[PDB]
Parts: sequence; structure tokens; C-alpha cells
Amino acid sequence: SGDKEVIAKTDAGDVTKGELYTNMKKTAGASVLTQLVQEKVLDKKYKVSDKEIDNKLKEYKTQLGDQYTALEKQYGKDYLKEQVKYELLTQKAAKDNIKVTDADIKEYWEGLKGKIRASHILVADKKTAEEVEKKLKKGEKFEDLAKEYSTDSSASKGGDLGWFAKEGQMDETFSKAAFKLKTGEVSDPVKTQYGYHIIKKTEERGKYDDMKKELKSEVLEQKLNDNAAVQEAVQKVMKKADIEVKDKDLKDTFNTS
Amino acid sequence: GDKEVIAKTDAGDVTKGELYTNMKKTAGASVLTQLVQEKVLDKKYKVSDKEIDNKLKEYKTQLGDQYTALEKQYGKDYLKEQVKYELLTQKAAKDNIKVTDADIKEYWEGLKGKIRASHILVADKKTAEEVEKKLKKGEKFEDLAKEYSTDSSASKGGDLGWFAKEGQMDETFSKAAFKLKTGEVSDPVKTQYGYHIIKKTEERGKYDDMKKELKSEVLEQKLNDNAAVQEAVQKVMKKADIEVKDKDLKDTFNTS
Repeated sequence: SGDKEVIAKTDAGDVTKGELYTNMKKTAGASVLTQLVQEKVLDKKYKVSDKEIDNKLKEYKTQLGDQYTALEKQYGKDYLKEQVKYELLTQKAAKDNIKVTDADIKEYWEGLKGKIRASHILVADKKTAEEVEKKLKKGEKFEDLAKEYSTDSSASKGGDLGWFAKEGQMDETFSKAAFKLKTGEVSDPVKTQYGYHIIKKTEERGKYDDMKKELKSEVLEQKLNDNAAVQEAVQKVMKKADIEVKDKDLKDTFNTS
Repeated sequence: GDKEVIAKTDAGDVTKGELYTNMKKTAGASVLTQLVQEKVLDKKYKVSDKEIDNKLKEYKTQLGDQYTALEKQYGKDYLKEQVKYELLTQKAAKDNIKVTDADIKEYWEGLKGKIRASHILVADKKTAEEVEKKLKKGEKFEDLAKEYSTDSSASKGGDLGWFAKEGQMDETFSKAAFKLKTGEVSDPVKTQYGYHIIKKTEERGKYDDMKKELKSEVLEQKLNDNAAVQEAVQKVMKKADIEVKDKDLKDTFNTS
């Protein structure tokens, strides 16, 4: 049969398709069956267009530059699209099925205490920083310049660092300087271990009820980057579907979760 | 054949062929690599059922109760098979890993300020005081470790190998431990794991006196590094003729 197809020839004996299939199944059968079934069920429920696919694909090339071409050559252009489509589907499933309570929001608000949000631009030389300082004053936007100049991972994100307190969660040279700032204010070059920083304090923390709706959006984005929370959501969709595994070895793949 | 239905769904079925295809993209290279290696190595090296059982027993103990779960999911035969594969990769790596003098001097430089110690761990302090009293009669520490110790180190005579002051087992343990001299054995140390009797076996001496002894230690270190093992295994693979006929998996052995 087709299982007799020789995958690899060796002087110590051949590896057949059947051998490959059997051992793959003990190893990866459950996880791949899971993905296959979920992308089928979700693709029928939620709808994802190539418009949507390319957008999250773009975010992936930037985050993963140069190494990208190796994956594109190794796996293929279509297979990557498929993986992206799967993520977008599981994301859509999670948005419809995840619910953040007000306990979660007030819980997020408290924990934002004594915290501030800020962006930064990381560079090597003090003259490079003054180059950027001048481009700012001329009117260029901070987010744009961070993408052009910043060495840090936040460079794609327009330099955003999210929330952080003064105590820890950062270098004391940076955070002291950041916390010294006023809201909306941009700093002068700040020398640190990593280099020179231009910091922009984005917002102070204050009040709940005023701040409620933005924090809800933040809580949700946070639950969307926890894959356990996503799969917890996706699995609800999978139960409501009638999945029947006919292969005994992989039964119970979806039965309980 | 490949049109066999693995899973039925309201959104369409998953076939064997589809499943075969999508596993191949994720896990094909890695599983093909093991299949080829277990064929080639089994042709060269031979593993006895006793060696397999010995490692099988060690895994039962290390994973108490968690073993019988894996035994249920996979089966005894598959487990022995994986154990046989491990033993094969070990034998090949033993023969092919080469420890350089740079490997050893870097290892020696890493023992700077470290100590070697054995311990006997027990649950209750009444048990600890029984062992202390037997020691003074002249009984061997390693023997008493084998008899009383609850820790996995009981088989090595209680040996914990080298460690720094940064509490690797426990900060209460390492503090009590560094307080000792070579040959000195301590009294019971209460911790989360139980009561410990610690005996410091070594200080870091000269490189020349330690050189030959350290070589075996370095090798044992590289045997617990899978990168070092697979690199050595691949030296054995060099002497064999692997020809992958599958288009998608052509570059599986063509390492950079």
C-alpha cells in the first residue's frame, strides 16, 4: 500500500510512510488533530478574509524580521497563512466567549496604584538622541521616530512600555527619570546601561469609573495574550459542536478539557 | 487508506491523509530523525533487557504515580522502546563525545568557591539521631545513605555533586553546608524536605591534581546535555548512508 512508501533509505534499514505516520501519531497526533478540528469548526463559525490575514501577517514579519525568509522558504507561503488564519480564528472565538467582569476591572485598577504609563526611544549616541530630539521639535511624531530609531523591542509599538511602577519593573535610572516627568511631557536624553532614552510619560493613573472602559479593553487584551485563556474559550465552542473521534488511539482528545 | 476518517465534525471530517500531512509539517523532521537514529544505532550498539529494565525502574521511582499514567497513555512496549532509544544515544555519545582540556579547565574554573557534599535525608529527627550514632561506631556514610536516605541521591551514597552558595537545594541547607570542613559531618538540619545530615567531601584544589578526575565529570555533564549527545550521535550518523527520498523532508539531515 501507500504505507510502503519509503520516506528515507538507509544501509541500516528503511523508514516507511507507515512507520512515520505511527510514531508521529503517538507524539503529535493529539495536538495536530486538535488544531485541524478547531480550524475547521471555527472557520465555519467565524469568517476570516485575506484582508484580515495579511494584516496580522505584517505584524509578524516586523516582530520576526529576516528569520522570516527561512520559515517562508522552509514551510511555504501558504502554510504560514494557514497558521495565521488559525490564530485569528482562535482570537475571534476568544473575543466572543471571554467575558471580563467588573471585578476583573476594579482588580486591574487596583494594582495600577502608584503606576504610570510611558513610551521611550532607545539609541546608542547622545548625538543620535539630539538628532531625534530635534526631529521631535520640528514636529515629527514620537511613535514614528521610535519605529525609525529605537533599538528596543517596543520600537514597532511606537515605543510604548505599558504600565510600570517606580520601585521595580525597570532600571532605577530610567524609572526615576520617567516618574519625574509630567503627563504628556517628553524628556531630554537619559543615559543608562542600554544607551540614551527619550521618554514620554503618557498618562497618570487616577480615577475608576472615569477610567473604567479603557481598563476593560486592557483586561481583555491581556486575557487574549494568555493562550490558556484562549483555549479555555475555544474549547467551549468545541463542546457545542458534535466532534466524534473515530480513531481509538486518539479518542478523548476532545472528550474532556 | 488515507481517506480513512479520523474525526467526524459538523464542519467536515479529518482524514488520515490530512492528519499525516499536517503532522509531517510540524513533527516530520524530528520523528524521522529518531526513527533513523534508532535504526542505525541499534545496528551498531546492542542493549540488554537488564539495561532497559534498570532505566525503566529508575523512571518509575523518579516519576512516582506519574509513571502509571504514562504507562496507560502510551503502553509498556512503547515506554521500553523509548528507553531503548535513550540507552542507544547514550552509548554512542559516550564513545564519540570528546572532552578537550579547555572543557576541563573551564569546568575547574566553575568549581571556584564551590564544595562537594553528600547528604542523608530523613523525615523525622529520631531517624537522624539514629544515623548519627551509627556513624560514630565507624559505619560508612555512603552505606548509611543507601539504608536511610529518602532522597534520590541514596544510590550515589548521598552525593549531591558540586554547588555554590546560592542555595541550590535550600538556603538553610547551603548555609549549614558551607559551615563544614572536608571530612566534617553535621547534625540534623530541619528543612522542607526533612532532616539532613550533610558531609562535605571536597574543596577545589589544584588543576593538575584534579585534571584526570574532572574529565569524567565533564563527560557526565555533557551526557545530560542533549545538544552534546545529538552532536556526538551525528558523528556516528556520518559513517552511515542516509538518503531521504521525501520531497518535503529533504533537508532534514543537511544541518547548517
